[PDB]
Amino acid sequence: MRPSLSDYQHVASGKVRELYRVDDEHLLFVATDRISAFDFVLDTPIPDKGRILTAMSVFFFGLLTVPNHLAGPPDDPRIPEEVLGRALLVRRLDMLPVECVARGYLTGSGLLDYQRTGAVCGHVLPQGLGEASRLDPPLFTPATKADIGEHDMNVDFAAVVGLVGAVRANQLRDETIKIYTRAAAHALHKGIILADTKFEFGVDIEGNLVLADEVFTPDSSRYWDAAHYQPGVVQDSFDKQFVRNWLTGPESGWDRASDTPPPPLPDEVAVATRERYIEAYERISGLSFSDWIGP
Ligand SMILES: CCOC(=O)Cn1cc(-c2ncnc(N)c2C#N)cn1
Repeated sequence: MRPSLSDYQHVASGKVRELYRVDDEHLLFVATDRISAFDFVLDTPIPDKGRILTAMSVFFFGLLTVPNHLAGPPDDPRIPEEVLGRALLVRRLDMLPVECVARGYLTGSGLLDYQRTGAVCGHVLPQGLGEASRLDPPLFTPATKADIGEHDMNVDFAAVVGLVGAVRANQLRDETIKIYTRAAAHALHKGIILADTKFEFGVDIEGNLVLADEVFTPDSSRYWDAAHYQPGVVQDSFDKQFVRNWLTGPESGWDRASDTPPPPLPDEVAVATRERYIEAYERISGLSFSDWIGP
């Protein structure tokens, strides 16, 4: 018999994920079906999104050879029935206060920083780059979390040194770029560009660096369709473009420049979005989502 979620102490909530204490050395890392668009958590959940993203993360943890925080299988008996398939048993780490971002392509705040200054996180880039330009080598573009309201703040390597130590900063940079490169090549071979990605790391009792949080989900990474990659214009979000298009289209009745909370999504947009997540997962993993565990 699996424990109830109510048997565990809630210790943290994010926009779409939750964290629970299991015991002194383990946590329960829970994905919900919530989806964020335009910095709003939307009213409408995407069915099975939590399970699909958990499956994705587990696949990539298995693909990478680096130590990670997984502490049991996806069907570990410590996982409650209610969150089966969308929750992982993980080792408690001392988390390092750095958002470890790799960018293989120039978009979002990386592009904006470049357009304003010619540089991103201390990297002075070639002239003539633009939206969705390929970066080679990939850039380490670290960030720090800001207040409840603001977006993460881009920082340079010196800031990372000041946060975690000189040798540790080098390690974060090198590991971030190495594992991004591996995952990006894998995905591209399957027809998906991972344009960028965000990692969090922690340290275990021995001082070892351990990859944590979630890895290479479409929430932590920009997924693009490689078959439609066209430098110079904004690439469609593989998973979220239907949501984006509807919210900013003629049917929603919502003005994005209002910063008022957006309206609920049509059921068929939510179902279509679920299908995009499943397609991304199956293409990348070579596995069938119908085989992924659930309640
Ligand atoms: C609610 C969603 O936000 C987070 O979970 C971010 N976060 C992660 C930790 C963490 N803390 C100790 N050990 C870990 N293995 C982890 C992980 N993953 C804390 N906040």
